[PDB]
Amino acid sequence: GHTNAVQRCSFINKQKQLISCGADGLIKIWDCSSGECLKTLDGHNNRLWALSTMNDGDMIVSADADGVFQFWKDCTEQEIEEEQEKAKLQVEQEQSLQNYMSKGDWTNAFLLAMTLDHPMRLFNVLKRALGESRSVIFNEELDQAISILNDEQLILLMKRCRDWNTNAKTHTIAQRTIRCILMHHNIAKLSEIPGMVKIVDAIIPYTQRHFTRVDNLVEQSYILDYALVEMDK
Amino acid sequence: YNVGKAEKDGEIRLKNGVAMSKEELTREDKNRLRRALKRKRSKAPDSTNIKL
Amino acid sequence: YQRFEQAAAFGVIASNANCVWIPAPGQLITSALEDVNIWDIKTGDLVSKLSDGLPPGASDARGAKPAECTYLEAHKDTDLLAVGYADGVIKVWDLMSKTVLLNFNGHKAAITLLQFDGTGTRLISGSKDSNIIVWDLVGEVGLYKLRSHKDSITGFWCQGEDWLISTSKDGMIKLWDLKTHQCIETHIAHTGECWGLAVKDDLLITTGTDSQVKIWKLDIENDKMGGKLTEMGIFEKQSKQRGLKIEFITNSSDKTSFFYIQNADKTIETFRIRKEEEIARGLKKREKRLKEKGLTEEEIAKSIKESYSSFILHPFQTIRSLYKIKSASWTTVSSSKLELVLTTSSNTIEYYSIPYEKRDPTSPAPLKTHTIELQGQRTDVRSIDISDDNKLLATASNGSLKIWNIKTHKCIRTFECGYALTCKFLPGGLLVILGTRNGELQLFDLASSSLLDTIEDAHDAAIWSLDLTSDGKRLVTGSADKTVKFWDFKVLKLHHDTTLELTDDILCVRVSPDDRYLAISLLDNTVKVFFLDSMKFYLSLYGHKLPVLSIDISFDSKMIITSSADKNIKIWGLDFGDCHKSLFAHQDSIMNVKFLPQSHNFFSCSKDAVVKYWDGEKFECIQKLYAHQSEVWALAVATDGGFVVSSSHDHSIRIWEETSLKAGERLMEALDLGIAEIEGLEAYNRDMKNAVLIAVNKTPEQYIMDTLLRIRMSQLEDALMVMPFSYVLKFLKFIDTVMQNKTLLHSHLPLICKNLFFIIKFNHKELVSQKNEELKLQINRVKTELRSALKSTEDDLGFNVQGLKFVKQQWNLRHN
Repeated sequence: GHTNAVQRCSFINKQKQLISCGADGLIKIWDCSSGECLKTLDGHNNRLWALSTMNDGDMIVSADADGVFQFWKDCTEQEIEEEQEKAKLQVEQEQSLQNYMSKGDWTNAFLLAMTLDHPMRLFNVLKRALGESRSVIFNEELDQAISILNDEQLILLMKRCRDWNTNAKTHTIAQRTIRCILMHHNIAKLSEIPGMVKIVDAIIPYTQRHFTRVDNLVEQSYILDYALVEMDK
Repeated sequence: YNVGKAEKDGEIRLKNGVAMSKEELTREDKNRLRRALKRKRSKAPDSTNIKL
Repeated sequence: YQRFEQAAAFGVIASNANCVWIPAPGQLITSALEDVNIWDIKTGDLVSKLSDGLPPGASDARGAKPAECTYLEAHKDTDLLAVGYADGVIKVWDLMSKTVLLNFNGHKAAITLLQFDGTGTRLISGSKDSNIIVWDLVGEVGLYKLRSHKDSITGFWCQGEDWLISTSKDGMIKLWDLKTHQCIETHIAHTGECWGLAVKDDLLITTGTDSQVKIWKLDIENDKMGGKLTEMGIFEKQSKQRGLKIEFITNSSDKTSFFYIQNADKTIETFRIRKEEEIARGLKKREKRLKEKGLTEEEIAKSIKESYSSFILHPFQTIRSLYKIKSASWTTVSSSKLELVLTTSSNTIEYYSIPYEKRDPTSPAPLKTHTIELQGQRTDVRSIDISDDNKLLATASNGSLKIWNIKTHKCIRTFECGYALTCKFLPGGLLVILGTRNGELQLFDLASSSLLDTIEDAHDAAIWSLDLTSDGKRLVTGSADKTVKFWDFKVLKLHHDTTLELTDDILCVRVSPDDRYLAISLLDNTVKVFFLDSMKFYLSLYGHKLPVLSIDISFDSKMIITSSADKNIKIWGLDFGDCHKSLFAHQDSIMNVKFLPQSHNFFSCSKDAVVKYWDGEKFECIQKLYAHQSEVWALAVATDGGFVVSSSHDHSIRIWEETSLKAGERLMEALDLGIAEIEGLEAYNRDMKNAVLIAVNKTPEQYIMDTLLRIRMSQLEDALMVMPFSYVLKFLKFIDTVMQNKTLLHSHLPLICKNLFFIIKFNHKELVSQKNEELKLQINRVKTELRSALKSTEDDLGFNVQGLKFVKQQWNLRHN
């Protein structure tokens, strides 16, 4: 797997692994049992003539022909702990989310489904939360939550509302969410965020189509005036 | 603009405008959606061993 | 023809399932494939045998292998036994009546765990399909299903109706709310699989794939939404293999608590829970040792957390057995001693006792006081035979030769031997001869119950095959050394006579009943025939892709069968060696083929666990016999042909004895029905001043509205067009009812509007005719709320578009 001549070879991790230096300047860590390159370290731009190991390779010192030293420190347990915590935190978020939906804590549920990036839940958060509002835009707590969203947090939402706006069966939820943002944020900051304008491009035509519709439905309501005035006669 | 395919690999967005994260999808829902796609795609010697 | 039927099965003490112990050492309930054993540990005899019925081979019998029981659970007070099978079926058995009471089928895979509730009225089952179902024994129905786990359910705990903790093979631990049928907490128990789970009060212990053992405290009433399970510490057990089962026991006299961790290896590691005073004493004692070492107060505190697990847990003793352990269970707890019972994978039951005093045990190792081994064999049987009198069955296995009574099914004698390969009785039934893999020929006597003679240098390799002439004086044996050696009996001892050196390994040697022919199978895919009188080459047969495995010659020495690993039974004729027919009998390698005596009908057993009985003339398989769970290594036929006996890889010896509403219209009734409720609900009101709907469990307006959505748009207008006028008036009343429900209307405002408008257009001239003043007021209200409901929508649409335009312009100015 080395592009050029391999100049140094030393074992690390007991019999398990081997580290090698090449004239290319690449350090490749291999598995002796399987003979496969597990990791490649590239901290040099010239041939490597020296390689010093300590504590079964826990400390690796490599010297460049140019005169540069890379003191590599093993940290595998460090990263592995990090992914475990991320997964652990990750798992807690769904279970916290699901119960919020069952309990009806929508204002916080908005945060969780957003962070987990769950569209159905997110769409379900706004839909039935809006229904409770029918029973300022949505409610004081959720409206404030929408205010605190950061730019990337805002990037995700109008992507969803754009898609929701396209469908007439779901545009109404999208419109109110757009209304909340425009009134709880500095529009100047919105226009500055990259990607808003292109997402905002798609929202104009569909919104106009919805506006042209519904207006027509109110027209068809005025049949009823004819019923009242005629049936009054 | 028209709704298309998922930008993120872990999402399913239909032309209805609804996006679906695979993580929140339940197993039964995932199965039917997989079958739903399929319909869309479809029309488109050793003595010891030998003895013992 | 006549039918073959499973008369009886035996040779199994404990199959691949758990063991349930009941007090009187008392009795033990163990698994034997499809049936359940009840043993008496003291006597070592089978007390009763629990079999549903429908013995394999009957016409009513099903055409597939029976499902083996996988888990046993018995409710002591109610004297009921629940048996879980590999197919996901639960059979509740009446122990006294020895009969099935209830049958539950809700699992698609093998059942992993069963658990009666404390009161014994509800049963909880976990299966490999990752579902937990709570059954109602009194109601004979599954109350509900828990479907969050993503792999096989390894273990769970439920000592109260409120909560259930479940472990699964996906490495997950989950807490369930039995009142909401939902999972409340979710934590990753281990990096890979999670196999063990035992709970004692707040204490909770789980075992993963590795030696790591985690500790969790159970604060059910935390109600913080988190930390009902909090990981406290990790302790490493000695065994590096996975821990399968963990189960607690308390001593009533001293409140002393103990548990074990059943490992996948041959070891059980017992532990003790230290008492609070010991922990308080130990905590103080460890403080001074660190303090005198000069550690800082913050260092010593961290060290205690690092060694937190050590404070509560005390390794007590390790049980070592000769075989891999399949299951274990505490039997009795007392201050004097601690006793355990276990089952191995090698078909035996072992009972252990641990005498102890205070913290540590008295003896270095546990005491094995009892075992049940006589009625089974540790290793699978490789060859079987029947005595000429058809009374004795000798089953040669690796390390032991056991002889059985076909009637009483009780092993009469046992003889230690090597890796036995082929066994067969001698005339008179008084001697048995074995061919071992080490090249040794061993001769045994039942009356002396000992070995008569052994020939260590009989062959240079395994004695793969062995036979006798009809006179019984001459022996022919095949071995992997590529030789056939002839032997004689002279008063009893064996003398070598002649050697026939062949080209390749020999896989079978069979002598014709008339002692004229001798068929020898070779590893080169051919079977070699000689004349026994002169040993002159006669015939060679070709056609098998893979080496032959069994040869038999008809009673009249005309027809010969040959079975091989290529899954084909080929029938040959000695007159010319022509292939009369080749049969694709089984799906796997066929081990043995035997002719029925005085007939050309023959048998065939293969690795696919199927025994097939064939017609030697019509070349048709008359009957399929599905009884075995694994490979059928050996097969033997009675001299009279009354029965055929088979032993399989599953340690079982089995004997076979010889015996309409149109769309839109539905909207009319659905409309009318909820209306009567509305006036009915209103009728109750002015007084103060149905069954279907209750089943629907939705409001009449909801139910009517749900119907309207269900109607397809293409047929909506016509359904609304079929609407009778007097019925139309009621639809207006329904719209009124929707209108007071503001939220429901907003959810489905557009669809309501189109239907109303079409109806008003539909019967405009009728509506004006109606002069009911109250009907004016119903009309009037419908708008002012509708107009306001509509008017809000355009305003929101208008607000969005205007600002959305404005943001567009600002960026355009900025970038242009």
